[PDB]
Amino acid sequence: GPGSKPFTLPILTIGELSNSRFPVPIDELYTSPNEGVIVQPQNGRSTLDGELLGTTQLVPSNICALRGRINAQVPDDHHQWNLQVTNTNGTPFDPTEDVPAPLGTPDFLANIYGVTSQRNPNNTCRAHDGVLATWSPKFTPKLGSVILGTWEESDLDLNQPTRFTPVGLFNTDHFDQWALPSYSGRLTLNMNLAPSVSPLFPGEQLLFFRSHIPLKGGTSDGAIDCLLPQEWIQHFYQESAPSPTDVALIRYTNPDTGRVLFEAKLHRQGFITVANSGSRPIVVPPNGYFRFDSWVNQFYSLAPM
Ligand SMILES: C[C@H](CCC(=O)NCCS(=O)(=O)O)[C@H]1CC[C@H]2[C@@H]3[C@H](O)C[C@@H]4C[C@H](O)CC[C@]4(C)[C@H]3CC[C@]12C
Repeated sequence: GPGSKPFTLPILTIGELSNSRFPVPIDELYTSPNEGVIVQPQNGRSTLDGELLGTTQLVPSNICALRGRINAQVPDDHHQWNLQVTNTNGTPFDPTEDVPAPLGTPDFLANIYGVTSQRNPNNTCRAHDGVLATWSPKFTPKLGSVILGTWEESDLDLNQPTRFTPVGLFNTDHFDQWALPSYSGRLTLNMNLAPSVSPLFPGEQLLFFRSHIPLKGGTSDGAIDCLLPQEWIQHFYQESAPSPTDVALIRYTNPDTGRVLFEAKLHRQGFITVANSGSRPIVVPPNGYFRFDSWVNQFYSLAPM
């Protein structure tokens, strides 16, 4: 009946899923206590009924991308360029909109390696590799501007359409996947944030969809953990199915036999918990996927993984 459209998950195996916090495929499922850290990502956030939260948007190639025009080079460091940002879909950025930053803006501290490209009205073009430092005092996307750094010191034009394509980490300096940038810079609080998430029942931990992103030099697992894959967010946005309780019970199922491997709790706020203790990667059957079973409550006791 009206108000009771059945909730569903898309039929997608792990090799058919994308990270919602960096534009790469999912590599594995992962669980960890993250004891003492506040888990509050702003990309990859949606309710189960299809309301996108934080800085989350639908287009996979706009995750961690920037668009705008360069108004000036920094006089005393010609490696630095001031980018006046627009939205990644091309529309002007309205700082009065009730979001933390332009949709798709990176949600973690890092030196992000990527490429800055331009095309002029006469179709002359240029591109140069470089670094987006999301920890810099000049990373102020909510105010409309960020700094780009490049090895190139001359061949970028002012007042021409510009895009930043992210590739990975440049190095590990300042890298912390759970530390949010200060979107308006020094001494100013972030606004309109999606809330932090945590397990709320003893014996449970968050379950993440993990990718190991590229690193240009150094030592790191490159781990970026998202709460929901991008395809699930895209599915819920189209379906708009109401949530009648706080938690959907989901089961990882092999479709050819019906055998169920393990179960988990999918919370209406858009994250997963499992009964497990300790940090561990999981291996799933390549042909399996999560399926909706029933609606339960916050206090339902799961079978341990
Ligand atoms: C402009 C960026 C942030 C600088 C910053 O805010 N520093 C802090 C100033 S304060 O002490 O807080 O006042 C810096 C951080 C990393 C820098 C880059 C990296 O060091 C790698 C590259 C090094 C090359 O010598 C120049 C280009 C190269 C690509 C740099 C350009 C400028 C970057 C991108």
